[PDB]
Amino acid sequence: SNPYNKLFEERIIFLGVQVDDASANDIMAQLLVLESLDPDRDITMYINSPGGGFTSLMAIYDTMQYVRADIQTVCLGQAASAAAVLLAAGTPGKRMALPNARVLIHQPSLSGVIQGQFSDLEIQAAEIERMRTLMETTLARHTGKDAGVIRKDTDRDKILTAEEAKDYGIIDTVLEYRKLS
Amino acid sequence: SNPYNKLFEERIIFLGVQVDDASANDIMAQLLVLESLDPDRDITMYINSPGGGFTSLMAIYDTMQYVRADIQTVCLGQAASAAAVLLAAGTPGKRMALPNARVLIHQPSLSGVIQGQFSDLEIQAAEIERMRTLMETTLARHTGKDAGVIRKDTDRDKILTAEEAKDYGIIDTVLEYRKLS
Amino acid sequence: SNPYNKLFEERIIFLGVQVDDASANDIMAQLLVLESLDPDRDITMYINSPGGGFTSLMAIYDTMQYVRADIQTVCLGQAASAAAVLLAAGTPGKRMALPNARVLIHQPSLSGVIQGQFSDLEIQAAEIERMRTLMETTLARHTGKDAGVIRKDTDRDKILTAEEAKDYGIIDTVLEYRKLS
Amino acid sequence: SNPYNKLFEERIIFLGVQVDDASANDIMAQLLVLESLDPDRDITMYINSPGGGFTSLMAIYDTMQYVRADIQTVCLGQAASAAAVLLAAGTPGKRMALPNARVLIHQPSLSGVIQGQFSDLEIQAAEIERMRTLMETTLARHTGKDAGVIRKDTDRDKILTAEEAKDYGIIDTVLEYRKLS
Amino acid sequence: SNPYNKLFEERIIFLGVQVDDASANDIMAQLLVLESLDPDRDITMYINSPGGGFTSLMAIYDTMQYVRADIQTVCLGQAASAAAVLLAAGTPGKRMALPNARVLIHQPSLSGVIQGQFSDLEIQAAEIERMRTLMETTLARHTGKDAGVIRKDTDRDKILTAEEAKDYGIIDTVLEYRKLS
Amino acid sequence: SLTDSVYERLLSERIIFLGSEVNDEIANRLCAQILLLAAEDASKDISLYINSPGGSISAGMAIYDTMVLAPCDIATYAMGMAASMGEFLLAAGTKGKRYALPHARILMHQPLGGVTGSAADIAIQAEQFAVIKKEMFRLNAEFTGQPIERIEADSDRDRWFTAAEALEYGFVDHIITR
Amino acid sequence: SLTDSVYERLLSERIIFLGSEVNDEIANRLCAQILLLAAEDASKDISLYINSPGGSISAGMAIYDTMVLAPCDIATYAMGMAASMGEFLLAAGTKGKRYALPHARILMHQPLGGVTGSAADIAIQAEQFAVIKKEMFRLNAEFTGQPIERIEADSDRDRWFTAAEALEYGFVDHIITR
Amino acid sequence: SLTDSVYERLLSERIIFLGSEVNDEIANRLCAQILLLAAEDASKDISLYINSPGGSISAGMAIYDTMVLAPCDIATYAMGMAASMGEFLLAAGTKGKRYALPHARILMHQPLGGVTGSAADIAIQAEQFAVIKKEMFRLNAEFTGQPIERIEADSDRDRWFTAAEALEYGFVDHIITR
Amino acid sequence: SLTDSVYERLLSERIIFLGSEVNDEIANRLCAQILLLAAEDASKDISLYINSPGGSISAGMAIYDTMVLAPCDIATYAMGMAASMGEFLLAAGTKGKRYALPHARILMHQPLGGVTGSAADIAIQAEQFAVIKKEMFRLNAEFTGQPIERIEADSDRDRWFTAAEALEYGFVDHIITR
Ligand SMILES: CC(C)C[C@H](NC(=O)[C@H](Cc1ccccc1)NC(=O)c1cnccn1)B(O)O
Ligand SMILES: CC(C)C[C@H](NC(=O)[C@H](Cc1ccccc1)NC(=O)c1cnccn1)B(O)O
Ligand SMILES: CC(C)C[C@H](NC(=O)[C@H](Cc1ccccc1)NC(=O)c1cnccn1)B(O)O
Ligand SMILES: CC(C)C[C@H](NC(=O)[C@H](Cc1ccccc1)NC(=O)c1cnccn1)B(O)O
Ligand SMILES: CC(C)C[C@H](NC(=O)[C@H](Cc1ccccc1)NC(=O)c1cnccn1)B(O)O
Ligand SMILES: CC(C)C[C@H](NC(=O)[C@H](Cc1ccccc1)NC(=O)c1cnccn1)B(O)O
Ligand SMILES: CC(C)C[C@H](NC(=O)[C@H](Cc1ccccc1)NC(=O)c1cnccn1)B(O)O
Ligand SMILES: CC(C)C[C@H](NC(=O)[C@H](Cc1ccccc1)NC(=O)c1cnccn1)B(O)O
Ligand SMILES: CC(C)C[C@H](NC(=O)[C@H](Cc1ccccc1)NC(=O)c1cnccn1)B(O)O
Repeated sequence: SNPYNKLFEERIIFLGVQVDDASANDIMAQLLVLESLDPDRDITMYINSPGGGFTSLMAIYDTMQYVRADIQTVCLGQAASAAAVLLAAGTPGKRMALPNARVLIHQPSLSGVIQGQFSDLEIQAAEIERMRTLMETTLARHTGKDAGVIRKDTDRDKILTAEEAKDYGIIDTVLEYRKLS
Repeated sequence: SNPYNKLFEERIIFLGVQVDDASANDIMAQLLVLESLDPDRDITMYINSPGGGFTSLMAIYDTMQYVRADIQTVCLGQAASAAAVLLAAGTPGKRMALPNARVLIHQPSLSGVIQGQFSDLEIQAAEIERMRTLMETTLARHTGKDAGVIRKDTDRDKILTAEEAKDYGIIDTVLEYRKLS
Repeated sequence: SNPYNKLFEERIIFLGVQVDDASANDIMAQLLVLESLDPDRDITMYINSPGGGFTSLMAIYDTMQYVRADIQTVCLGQAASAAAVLLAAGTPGKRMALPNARVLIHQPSLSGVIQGQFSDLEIQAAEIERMRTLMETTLARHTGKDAGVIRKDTDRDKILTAEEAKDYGIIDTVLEYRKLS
Repeated sequence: SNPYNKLFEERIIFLGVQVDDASANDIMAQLLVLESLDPDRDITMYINSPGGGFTSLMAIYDTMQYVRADIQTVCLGQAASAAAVLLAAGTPGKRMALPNARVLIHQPSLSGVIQGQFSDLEIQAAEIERMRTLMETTLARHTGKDAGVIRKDTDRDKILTAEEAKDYGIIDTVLEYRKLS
Repeated sequence: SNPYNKLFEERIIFLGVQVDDASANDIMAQLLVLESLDPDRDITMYINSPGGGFTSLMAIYDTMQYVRADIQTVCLGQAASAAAVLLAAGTPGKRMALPNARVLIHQPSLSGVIQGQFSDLEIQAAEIERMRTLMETTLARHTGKDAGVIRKDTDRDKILTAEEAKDYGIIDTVLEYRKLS
Repeated sequence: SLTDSVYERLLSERIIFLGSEVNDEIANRLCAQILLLAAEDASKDISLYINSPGGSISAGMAIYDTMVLAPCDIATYAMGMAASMGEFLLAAGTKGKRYALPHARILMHQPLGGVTGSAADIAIQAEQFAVIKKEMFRLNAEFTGQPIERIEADSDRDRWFTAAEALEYGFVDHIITR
Repeated sequence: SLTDSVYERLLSERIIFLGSEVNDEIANRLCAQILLLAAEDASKDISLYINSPGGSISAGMAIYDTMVLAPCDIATYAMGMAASMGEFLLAAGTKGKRYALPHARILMHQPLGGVTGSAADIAIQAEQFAVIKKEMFRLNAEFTGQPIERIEADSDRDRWFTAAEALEYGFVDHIITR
Repeated sequence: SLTDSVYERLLSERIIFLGSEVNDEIANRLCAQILLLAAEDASKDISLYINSPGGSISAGMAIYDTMVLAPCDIATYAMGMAASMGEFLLAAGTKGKRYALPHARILMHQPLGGVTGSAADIAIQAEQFAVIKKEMFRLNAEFTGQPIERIEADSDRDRWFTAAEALEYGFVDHIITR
Repeated sequence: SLTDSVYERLLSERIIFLGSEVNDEIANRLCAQILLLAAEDASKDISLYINSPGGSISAGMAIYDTMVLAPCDIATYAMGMAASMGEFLLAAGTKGKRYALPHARILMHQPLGGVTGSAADIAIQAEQFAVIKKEMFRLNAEFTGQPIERIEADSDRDRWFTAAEALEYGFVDHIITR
């Protein structure tokens, strides 16, 4: 067994890589297996991800909201873009983050230019607008902010230190070091 | 065993990747094995796919319509192009989707330019037209729309939220979260 | 078993490669497994890394500070950039280095240009400034320097020989050769 | 088992590939395992390497000087640059080389141009100078030369035949053929 | 077991690929294992190689001259450049070649241009000259030619048919077909 | 050159060519030529000939502004192809002076573009794409005389015209037959 | 240049060359030259020489429109190769003035193109490909005098002609023999 | 060339074009032209026409400095596009002489750049990015007459203007209507 | 060209531009122009205008040597950007004749380079990098009048100046305000 197989025996999934469809289908497959192995024991989800992806975000957003088990998110070094939404998507009272982890909340973007007629670009922009409102509505029900506050805050990159990510509501506890180590 | 091997023991196949011939032959091989293991138990088909491919679509469209088992489709984060047709291709009463999954119905396209004489391009266009009518005839027998309504709706990209994909007829239930999580 | 599997049985992890997210998630998975196998036995961490990465640094900085086991860092040939911070991040009294290992402490940089509007670049620069202060605050609590001394010292590349890395406070012992060999 | 697994059972490690960090961490993992299996039995180290790398050199220089076992180096066809330092780094009385093996001692170089301000290039050049003096101080304590003689000799490429590499002090015995073969 | 594992049980190594350091370290590892398994039983060495490499040549030249076992070389389809030297490097009375195998003896070359100052190029040329004399001195002690004859013969490519490679002294017997087949 | 010397001799006869994709280089070359010909004779017609696969909106709006603000009557000529910004500048000629050569084909389609960047950037681009597409359709409705609801319906996708179809639609006023 | 100075001296003798693939650059250069030569002498023949591997339909329709609407009689000359749009502009010359040099080879084939985009875009392109191919075949039937059903049958794939085969087919009116 | 000969003839009529991205090559070409035209007649207006997608700040500050220090009144003309450094040099014209052609579109946005290198290098770049952005916003507040707090609020992201919106905002003083 | 003809007409008025990165091509072009203008009139000022992102040290030392050894007084002008070798040649002008246009920005930084090759080659390069950096800082201390210990402290990393900051630092002697 790997370490990654050993953490999964203790119901811990790594996000680790960026949230694309390949990573989202991995995490959804891991969240549903861990739901079936013990639905009343908390899945822990370690997040060191640079973000990326919205449908892949909302694939593993909805799955960690679907499953019978409570999700404990732990931000390791980084939760940027989509991964900060997944960090807030843990169960309240859960959602740890290590003390030097940065949390980068950020409005949705298009990676590169997508061409098309203006009637096709009015739809790709009505979609990136409803991707923006869905990013802010999701992040408001998990941080307790007012979803126009998040639109003002995620208007640019807002890098949150873990101590000011629990003041923002992204996490709940900046988890302390166990032994001085 | 992987998680993907564990979901397949519980008769769940991921679409996950885009629908190309490599992915279609995988899903057809998975649908026929799960038909042979228990033909009277519902195959579940998880769809997080960006679509793509029409013959690969109609390869795994016809197979999930062929098999003795009812197919339960679940849109995870995305069902675009072909995937949305496969999402509607589940059994009626089945066809779930997670609440923040987008469903992108979309008329068939050519990825890039295919050259040729005009008598060869009248045939590649009579094919992309009958690929369009077959996309609309398939999506009309599974959504209950009138197949000219779908031609008007899939004339551009029509991104459906899951709540308005069951109003469209693509899915039947936006499936609720089990525990608050 | 590999040699790498054999060193991990004796609770030794290699840093080895540069600190990116792929390497950080490996080391965090290894540090948490070795914490769970025996939390009161010292994890040794071998560092031959050229550095790189700050969120991946602070991912495995925080984990080696989190775990119940004391971390013994050993610089093999090189601890450059982020890896010198991980070298100082071992437990005091631990933190060895081989006699011809160089330790390259170094202020954070951007690999290549990141474009954007000036209001977006005021934030990427307020981040690389707080990445700089966090690099210096971390390296001051582990070397006992005054964090403005480290700003003066890491203003350029400061390559430390192991004998002058214990005078700097990065390591504690330049560990002697066992047999003449 | 491979042949490489079979030679390692008889406490023989191949250098073989060039000395980069991937190869250095392999050899350090092999030297420490063979130290732990039997610390009083001589590790043999076969060197057919084109050299390269200084921190990776001094990673496996220091390890073969660290371990309790005496190291027997054998130059197979080539010990260039860094690998010639590792060839001299064997135990005195050991350090064989095959009769048609060339030994290429060579001053440290930069593979390609590293850019920067002159205050940053005064440090990369003070480092390649102390890499040069450390290459010459290491090669003087193992060949018995006066370290200014080696600066005069490694000023250019000095390709040593094995018969004139024991006159130089790199090796001790040009080892004879066992049977005519 | 592969066929290649089956031939090695009968003490046959393939050269097969070109003689680079990766192939030379394989053959040296195979020659030393077969020496240790039975040092008084003839290792057979099948040569279908396009040559290449001089230090990798003299790595497996010296090893097949080192080992206690006699080496039987068999040229399969080709022994070019370095591999023709290895073909002659078998034990006298051994050194077969199949009847339509070509043997290409050839003076050493530089693959591509190596740049440098003229004082650095006087050394790379004094090396390719002593690589040339070592190629001719080696090929003279195994063919019985006068080493100035080989300089005249390998001045260009000299492709030897197997029937005229035993007249040259490269091989000893053009080995006959066993059954008409 | 040769091709620049023939264009220079037609420029002396007040015949300029839009013969490429309308980018900022060809637009500033035409805007320079319209300003240069309106400075020589302010009362003599300029014969712009359109053989264009389209181009940039703002490049063609630069030409269209110099076509209007010149005191000359810009006679336009669909020569083979008047697509995208080429049909726009074709239909932008003086009324009674917009010509199609009989085998020129006029492509009318809504503007193409590309959305880029963050969702606040794209919401500004799409706000501006709705401004550009409304003004492009307003001017095509002004040029052709078609209703703007018909302009936005026909120019949804590619809407090809022959010289006789563009005559009855309103892009050109005559078809040259000599 | 040299090659531009020789072309300029032939342009003074009213001899223009279609010597490349007919794209919009060469077409606008020829359309400029036909307009320039029809402005010098309106009653003297223009000797276009075709050495062309074909080209764009709309580029060649720009040339064909300027060949017709010029008051000059455009004498055309198949010089080595008159393929695709090159045979079209060869056969587009004035009747009695379409020449083939005796070893020129005339390639007649239906237009090539490419379908791109969504199925509603492609259905418009193929609707327009049927318009272009019908008009290209109508004009080749008008030029050669062949029936349009024979034009569409021969120009299904590549249909090569020698100078003597193109004479009896109808592309050229004479073969130059001096 | 042709396009250089038409620009040279407009340069004789004191009409220069900013028609590209404002880089150091186009800026030094315009600064040369402003110095050359201010040396011919020091009392006659220079008609700069802006068709620009923006450009470098320091390149446009070179033009803006030569526009101010020339004794001529630099009349500016938004011709199709004045985006970024193009709107800056548009609004940098003499008051009463900043014109927009009626379909020109003015893009106002804060400067783009890129941070590079070590954290001590980037802290100097961002210190200088705050200097450049404050001076760019101070001058846009000086040109338009808007408050600098409104300039920094509108020019946070892309802020598009029509010719009539830029007239009431303050970039241009008139709209040419002839 | 056009841009070469405007530069040639300013060269007749003894106005040369350093408008690019100072490489050996632009340096030898300026050194040719300084030698050509010092041969026409040895007593009339040459107005070099700096819009430069920096460049090579030895290329700028070629210009600086021809600026000094010309009998003309090289008036220099920071026009938008006088970075690196551009600020050096700006400050290398005749005292009383070094000007900054009011929005030019002066970047002062130590020379960049690259070490290459063996450790005996690099020890010679760094020996020569210490010679170049000491002589560059000695001349900036001579030009500005600042101490060489302040020059080496400010020019450790990028040290940006406005036109008013470079005036009090010593790069320029005036700021042009007309
Ligand atoms: C903050 C959350 C919402 C995610 C952030 N951005 C997005 O929403 C991502 C960014 C992205 C990633 C890959 C390719 C294109 C765009 N948005 C999307 O995935 C996306 C996909 N289709 C259309 C529009 N946006 B993250 O990637 O910065
Ligand atoms: C909505 C359903 C019908 C599928 C959508 N489009 C198609 O039908 C796909 C899109 C596509 C994918 C890959 C390469 C080229 C084209 N069409 C085809 O696969 C296809 C294949 N051969 C000819 C014409 N179309 B999807 O890919 O947007
Ligand atoms: C000394 C420690 C802090 C690490 C050093 N530098 C950093 O902090 C690294 C250097 C680096 C590596 C890869 C890509 C971009 C930048 N900084 C970062 O990782 C980083 C990431 N995002 C924004 C800003 N900096 B090391 O890489 O020289
Ligand atoms: C005795 C040995 C060390 C001499 C030569 N090797 C080196 O000097 C090697 C070659 C190398 C590899 C990567 C990047 C730059 C340079 N030097 C180094 O490893 C090195 C690394 N950082 C700074 C300076 N030199 B030889 O391998 O050519
Ligand atoms: C005939 C025997 C000696 C080998 C022949 N040539 C050589 O000696 C080979 C040819 C070769 C192969 C790969 C890369 C560069 C050069 N020579 C060398 O390996 C070599 C290596 N370093 C310096 C000079 N020559 B063969 O490769 O034609
Ligand atoms: C004329 C209109 C109706 C249709 C097309 N025009 C456009 O939309 C062109 C598209 C284009 C052209 C060249 C380079 C880049 C982009 N106009 C633009 O430049 C453009 C694109 N997006 C927004 C505003 N303007 B046509 O000219 O291709
Ligand atoms: C001309 C007729 C007889 C047949 C052939 N025509 C074509 O293939 C050309 C293809 C081409 C050539 C050069 C540049 C651009 C496009 N046809 C067209 O121009 C074309 C193609 N599709 C739609 C409209 N026009 B010939 O030119 O190869
Ligand atoms: C005029 C301002 C307010 C708006 C935009 N400016 C910029 O983004 C330009 C970017 C650019 C453009 C072309 C060449 C080089 C750099 N700003 C700069 O020149 C710049 C960038 N970083 C630091 C200082 N100046 B415009 O160019 O789109
Ligand atoms: C000029 C001084 C103030 C500082 C900077 N100089 C340099 O970085 C330039 C780098 C450069 C630029 C263009 C072409 C070739 C080399 N310095 C040199 O030319 C140089 C570098 N190393 C040794 C000798 N000269 B500036 O030009 O960026």
